[PDB]
Amino acid sequence: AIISKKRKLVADGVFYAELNEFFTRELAEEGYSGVEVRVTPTKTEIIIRATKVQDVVGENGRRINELTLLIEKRFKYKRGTIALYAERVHDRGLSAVAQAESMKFKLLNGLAIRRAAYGVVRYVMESGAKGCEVVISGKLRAARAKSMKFADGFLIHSGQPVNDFIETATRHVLLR
Amino acid sequence: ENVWYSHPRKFGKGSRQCRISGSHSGLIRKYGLNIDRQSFREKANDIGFYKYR
Amino acid sequence: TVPSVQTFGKKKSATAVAHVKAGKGLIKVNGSPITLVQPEILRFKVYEPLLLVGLDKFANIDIRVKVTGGGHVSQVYAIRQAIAKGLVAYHQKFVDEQSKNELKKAFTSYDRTLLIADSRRPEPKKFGGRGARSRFQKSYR
Amino acid sequence: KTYSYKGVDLEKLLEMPTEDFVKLAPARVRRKFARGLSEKPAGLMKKLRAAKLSAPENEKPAVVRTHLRNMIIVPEMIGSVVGVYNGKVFNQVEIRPEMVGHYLGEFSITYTPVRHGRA
Amino acid sequence: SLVVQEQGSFQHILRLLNTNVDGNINVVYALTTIRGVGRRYANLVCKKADVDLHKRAGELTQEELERIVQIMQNPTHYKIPAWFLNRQKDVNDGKDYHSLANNLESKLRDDLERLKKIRSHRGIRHFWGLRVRGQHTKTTGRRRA
Amino acid sequence: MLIPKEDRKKIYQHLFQEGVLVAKKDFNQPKHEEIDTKNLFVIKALQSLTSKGFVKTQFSWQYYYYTLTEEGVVYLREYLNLPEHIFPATYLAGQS
Amino acid sequence: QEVVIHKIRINLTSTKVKQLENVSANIIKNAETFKLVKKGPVRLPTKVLKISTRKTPNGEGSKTWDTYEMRIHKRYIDLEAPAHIVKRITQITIEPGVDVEVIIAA
RNA sequence: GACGGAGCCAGCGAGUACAACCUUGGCCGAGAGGUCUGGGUAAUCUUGUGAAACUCCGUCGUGCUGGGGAUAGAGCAUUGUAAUUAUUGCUCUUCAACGAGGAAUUCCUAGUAAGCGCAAGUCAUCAGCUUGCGUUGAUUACGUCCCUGCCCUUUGUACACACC
RNA sequence: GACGGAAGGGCACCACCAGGAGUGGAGCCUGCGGCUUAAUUUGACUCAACACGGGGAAACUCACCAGGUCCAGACACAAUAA
Ligand SMILES: [Mg+2]
Ligand SMILES: [Mg+2]
Ligand SMILES: [Mg+2]
Ligand SMILES: [Mg+2]
Ligand SMILES: [Mg+2]
Ligand SMILES: [Mg+2]
Ligand SMILES: [Mg+2]
Ligand SMILES: [Mg+2]
Ligand SMILES: [Mg+2]
Ligand SMILES: [Mg+2]
Repeated sequence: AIISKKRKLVADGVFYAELNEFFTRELAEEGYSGVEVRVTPTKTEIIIRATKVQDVVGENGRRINELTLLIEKRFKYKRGTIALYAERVHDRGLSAVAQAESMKFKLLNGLAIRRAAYGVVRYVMESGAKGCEVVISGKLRAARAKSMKFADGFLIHSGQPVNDFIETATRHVLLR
Repeated sequence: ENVWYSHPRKFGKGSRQCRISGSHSGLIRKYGLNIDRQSFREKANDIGFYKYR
Repeated sequence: TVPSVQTFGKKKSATAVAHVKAGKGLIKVNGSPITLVQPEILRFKVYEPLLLVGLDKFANIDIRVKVTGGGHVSQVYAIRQAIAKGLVAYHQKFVDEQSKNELKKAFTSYDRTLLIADSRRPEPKKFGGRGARSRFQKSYR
Repeated sequence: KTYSYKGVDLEKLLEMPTEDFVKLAPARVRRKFARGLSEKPAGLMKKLRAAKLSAPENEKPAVVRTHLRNMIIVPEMIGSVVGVYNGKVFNQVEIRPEMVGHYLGEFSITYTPVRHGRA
Repeated sequence: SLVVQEQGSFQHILRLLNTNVDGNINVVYALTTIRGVGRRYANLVCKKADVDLHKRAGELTQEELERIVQIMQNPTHYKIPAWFLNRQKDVNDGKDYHSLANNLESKLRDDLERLKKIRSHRGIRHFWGLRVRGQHTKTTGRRRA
Repeated sequence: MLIPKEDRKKIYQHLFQEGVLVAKKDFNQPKHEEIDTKNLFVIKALQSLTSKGFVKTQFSWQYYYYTLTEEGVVYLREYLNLPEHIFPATYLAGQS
Repeated sequence: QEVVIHKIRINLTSTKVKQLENVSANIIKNAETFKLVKKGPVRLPTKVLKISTRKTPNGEGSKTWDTYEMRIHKRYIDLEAPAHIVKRITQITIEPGVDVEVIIAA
């Protein structure tokens, strides 16, 4: 890059954000959770988290390779300098993004909203965390739009007991 | 193809352009981000800026 | 070489640093005497510790103060503080505990910082107001 | 009373080189002249010349309509019917003295200049 | 510094360059009362003349006054270039002039007339009675004529 | 959109070689990276290709994310004739 | 076989402090084991990257400001050490977040 | 107080690549700003940001007067393909309203109020703006519910679009 | 529950006392509203609109007005068609 250290770091952050956004857009059915960017002077490593690993892979190594190629194209990288590693989250019922995606999928298939929310909460409980809440805003098969709360256990709201101890995901569902 | 379709778009709002939506209003160019404010708000925690003070 | 004590002085953000040595009778601000400092009125503020302790307690001293930051008044205050602190440090090192006590007593008939560094540091200027506490101007209608 | 443009008299400037005029002009005008010359007023001057030619010589030429309010005239024009664009309307302007080196936009007032109050 | 008391020699209130010059203002600042004459340039003129500034208005002997007047009216010869005088470059002669008293206003009037004749924006504004140099009349200029 | 045919062919060839296409929503601009053509045309071509299946599309951060399915690849090959066993990068070559 | 002393600066850059600390510790350990001349991990003025932004996406409402900040940690090390082996050393051990940069000069 | 000199002291920043940044030092110009050079893609160089306000020696001296600098002219640069409807800047001249502000009402209880700058955001060029620093640093409370709200408790409601 | 020109008990310098500092006065500056205009694009109207939309816009911006181009109408099927 040759650019200033601070600026470089900022750029890296931006790139990470971009990558995350891309993954959210593309890997819906592939069940995406989170990304990490590890940089060694010769090789750039990206560790992707998902629930349906085979899909992410493709066939032998179809989709991951294409994603790598895309990445290379986007931010100008020579073929081979970048790499991808798709790996499981050991507890799927802790990463908020994954939960959100699941909820979205449940919604798009044609399920009742309330029931879906309850199912998600149950799943979270089974996974094992100190409580969770679901907020569903908008139309609940009505012309007038409302808010929902699906709470179990107990929550925190203020402090550094927020960060690390909490995971927050906002995901919007488009419908008829 | 036209050699009459574009005049100079060198600065101000031309080259000084968004890197998310394609807007022009509210462009934080600090540290060469080129992100819109609103978008930045919902993303800055991933880029690495926080609410410390 | 003769042992010598380093001290400092703080006010707002102004930093003085005094170097107290054994010598003839030096008292110096940057490269000048205390007979100058700057504002002519506040010459007594920096001179005050000397007046308090006794000028004879300087007949074997060398003092040099490097001062950076603040404005002018703050700088002066810092210098004064450093000088006081320098003296006390010297006493701690070379002289006697009773002497130190005496010095402290002399100072604490005022306690304009001198031996103890000041608190009271700038408060951050918040949004929706020109000042730290000062809010903007409510218009209504 | 006749006219002096910038020291140099009326008659000599109706057919006079541009560079000399630039030299004997305000600094802004000089700067303008310096910055861009080739394919910048396209062929406005040419058009003006053509108009002059087509006229009976004793009469003022046919109206040449320009969107250029930005244009500063050179003394090779003068007595030329330049219709200046005011967003919608073409304004007729005739030049004799030193409006030379002055922007054509100054003589076509853009906003319709007020009625207001009636009190 | 002057210990000199001075007897009845200085006559206050002087009629110089038609416009009345008042008493005991500090030479430079006595000259400023005349239109076209302004502070710094008055001072410069005084310096050129070689009269000490720390003197009274009535103090000035006639010769000195004459010299000052000469300096004012014919400025170019006494080492006063361009970044100096009133009508630099000018539109009528090519030479620069330091216009004074009852000249500058006349020049301005002439300019206005010319603008009116040639229907320029500034001229139009002047005719109207409106603000010219980049001002928003949403608030500006409610004093009227 | 009507693209000069040779240019279109070139674009297609490039795509086949890659298995990946970018071109941002930066319209009007002189030239795209890698492929030496005007971007708008390229984008239109890509969209056309997508319309019947074939390619994938994401609009994220104004980038466009073009990758082909195997059927799509086959179709592309047919369009540009090209003999058997010429590979994009979907067919694995390296080691990771 | 080379054996030539470089006199080299190594700069680190990190948004995360803990990772940086770990890296520094690792470097110190390496220095200890190979017995090399060093200047002990030198801190810098940490650049705080402040982006002052109105929280409101529309503007209609009260004047609320948020300064989204990123404190960036530098921390550098100076090594007066040999060649190939030193190079090998100054490549291994990577924590997620921290960036290691080794310059040149012989 | 203003106007001259001359003392001299700050903290946040921010700043170059696949472009045209912050700019030092030496000569031009009386300013702005040019110009050959280098330093600096960062605790290093700009920058100790030698910042103002202040500090000392003067000059002026109760005067809409050297207080005020709006409005006007005219000219020299700069940014930009493009400055007219002064972009801004600098030199000039032009010197109005304005003698501490009615009823009204905002803000503030200690490094705070105010004065004073600076940097950043916007930015090609422009700050009277915001956002953050830092200099200078007071006066008066440490309380009450009278006005303006708020909190709970009781109370009365012919009010729940809930006293609008 | 709200509300009370109800009662107790507490609070607050967007409440007041004891005081600052002013604005409201003057000119300018910017933003409104109102009028005008081809257009003066708009959204805000008690704090919780009015130096607010990061809104210090010469083109850009951009929305407005006057004009002039351009297809960025995928794809499907019909017709045209060397
Ligand atoms: Mg709690
Ligand atoms: Mg708390
Ligand atoms: Mg003055
Ligand atoms: Mg003043
Ligand atoms: Mg400093
Ligand atoms: Mg006066
Ligand atoms: Mg402007
Ligand atoms: Mg009622
Ligand atoms: Mg409130
Ligand atoms: Mg603004």
